Amino acid sequence: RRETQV
Amino acid sequence: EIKLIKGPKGLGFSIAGGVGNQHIPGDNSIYVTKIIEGGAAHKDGKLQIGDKLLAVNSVCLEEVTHEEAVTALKNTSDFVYLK
Repeated sequence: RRETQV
Repeated sequence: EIKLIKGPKGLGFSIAGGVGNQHIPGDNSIYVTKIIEGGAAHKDGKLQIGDKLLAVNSVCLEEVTHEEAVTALKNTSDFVYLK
């Protein structure tokens, strides 16, 4: 499960 | 098309989604899950949580891996064109 800060 | 001047650490928003990590079942799109307070995105308005990202400096993001979308968003100068 991947959620990323951009 | 939302134009943004990237700031110190970034565009100022977070993403989920992408092939191999479907945010919504059967969908590989990249969705904006968070808008950091005071980041460039916030201050500039135009983008909000839930928006589906289409492109970055027209590198289409419709169906790419999560990491490809990350890189696509890290490797774009101080000037950036969104979706």
